[PDB]
Amino acid sequence: SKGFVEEMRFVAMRLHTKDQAKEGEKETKSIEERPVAKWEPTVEGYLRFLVDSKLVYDTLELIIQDSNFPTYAEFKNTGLERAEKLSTDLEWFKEQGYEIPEPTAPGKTYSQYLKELAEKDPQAFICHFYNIYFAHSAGGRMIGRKVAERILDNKELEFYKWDGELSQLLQNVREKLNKVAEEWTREEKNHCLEETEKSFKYSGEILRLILS
Ligand code: HEM
Repeated sequence: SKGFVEEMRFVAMRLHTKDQAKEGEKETKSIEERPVAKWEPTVEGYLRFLVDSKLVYDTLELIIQDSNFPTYAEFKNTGLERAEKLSTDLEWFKEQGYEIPEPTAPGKTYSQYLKELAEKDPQAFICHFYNIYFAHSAGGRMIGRKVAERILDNKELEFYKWDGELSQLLQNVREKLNKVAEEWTREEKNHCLEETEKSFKYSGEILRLILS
């Protein structure tokens, strides 16, 4: 009742583990659901995660920049875009001497699924849009810090930097999400919310690469 973004957040928080957040109701079943403080990332797995994340963000950001669909065009130039930052960070790993892997199935499958939804199901597409970006600025930063401390000697990658002030950029996007949702039917809103589990499933398989 605080606007549709609060409904999306309520549904998403319920899908965390208690090992992740106060409101979480999921059991800790997989290795990527362990408390971040207990994670043991490797640079090799982290690179696979960054490459597979880059494909997903490339897909999201290209869909939005090239679209004339007013729902999608509302989210051009949010300040949250990550594709170029990830390119810079993949460049930094190359100069440190690491070889950059090719995108694997978790990134390819998610990127492919997002294109299909962008063409056919805007309500579902928006749900993934919200969960991918707003996860990254929430638990994603906790993961990035833990990875930086343990294996990167506190390098702060561009992936975890924003050109404006993060909290205002997020609230601007929240307002735009509420704006597009007010032109949806209640069922369409409901379809968006029911999509959240799929977003955790696809994102969860990418996060797992950090630990593989
Ligand atoms: C290791 C994995 C994860 C951890 C440790 C984590 C942790 C957190 C934490 C601590 C918060 C903030 C809770 C609060 O301040 O009340 C949060 C918010 C959130 N998380 Fe996660 N999370 C993880 C994975 C995910 C995934 C896979 C998704 C979705 C694909 C997701 C979606 C969200 C969303 C949408 C929010 C709301 C952020 C906002 O309101 O701006 N999280 N998460």
